[PDB]
Amino acid sequence: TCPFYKKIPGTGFTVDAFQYGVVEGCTAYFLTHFHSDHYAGLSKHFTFPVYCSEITGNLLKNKLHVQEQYIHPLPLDTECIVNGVKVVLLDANHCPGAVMILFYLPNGTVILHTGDFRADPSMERSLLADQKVHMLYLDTTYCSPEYTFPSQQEVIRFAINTAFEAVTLNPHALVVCGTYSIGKEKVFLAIADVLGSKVGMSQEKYKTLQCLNIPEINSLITTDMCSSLVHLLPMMQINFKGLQSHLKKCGGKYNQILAFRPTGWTHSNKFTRIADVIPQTKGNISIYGIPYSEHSSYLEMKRFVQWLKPQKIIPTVNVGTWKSRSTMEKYFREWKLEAGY
Ligand code: NI
Repeated sequence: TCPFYKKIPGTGFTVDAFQYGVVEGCTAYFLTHFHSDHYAGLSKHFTFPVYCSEITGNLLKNKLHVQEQYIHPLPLDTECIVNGVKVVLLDANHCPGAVMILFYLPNGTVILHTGDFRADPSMERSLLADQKVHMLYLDTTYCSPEYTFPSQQEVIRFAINTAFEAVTLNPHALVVCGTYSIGKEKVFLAIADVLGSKVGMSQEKYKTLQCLNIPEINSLITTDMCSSLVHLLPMMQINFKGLQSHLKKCGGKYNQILAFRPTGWTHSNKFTRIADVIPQTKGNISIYGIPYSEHSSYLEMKRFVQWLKPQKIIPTVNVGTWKSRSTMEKYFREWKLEAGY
């Protein structure tokens, strides 16, 4: 049974609610982004209208085989009427194709559902600027002040400089980057660009990337592993055993691996600056954990909400424990008292 925080009151709509069977009263199912926790339940047999971004709709059709007649893609930043209700999709600054959804209820209530997002000051000059929001359904993944991490730009600077130094010292080193979902593509694309290489990967991952509308992508990626000095592997293979095994397969072309694991936050963020990050090393293999986040830091989240001044907040993440829920509610009240809304 569908939980309350996936329902939009006053509508026939649900958000990210595909694992509950047929939802009573639901006339349109929205999907914010193509991550498995959110699409869980969709397949080629789904027969209700799905509303999403163009990029999400490419992935639904090609990766999950959802039939075309049930996929309803909407442009961003454009007022659309769905089953008699005005909606807008906004870029979420998450993974490719990820959206926030603004709903203009028939009774005058306005609701913003963030999906998963990385709040940014640029959102303060979207179509959000123009009107009041009564209810915010908020991605609270990192809703506690211990959650700090650098900008995506600083993390990419570190990765580029690290890779370029290593391969210039040793032209026989291979770079490997871990992946398990869409998102974080800048990591491997920026490293391949500095090295003058295409990124090599499996057929299944190439197929996923070809759905994402990235400009000039055919210039940047390939399935011919032999031609590439940046390879993508499943995240689970990014360990000393899995990398050793991969290096065997490269036919003596390489004698060193430098590997990257983009994570979210890890506790080593509470002590170590990005500039100071060091790898784990065993012989001719080194692995860097880099804190590349596609969710809001605590401070980014707080700035967004204090700017928006919603009347009520409904968290969508960390909702299963009383301790988490009480922590989040305490920070929402601090923010409201400090800003005066
Ligand atoms: Ni996500």
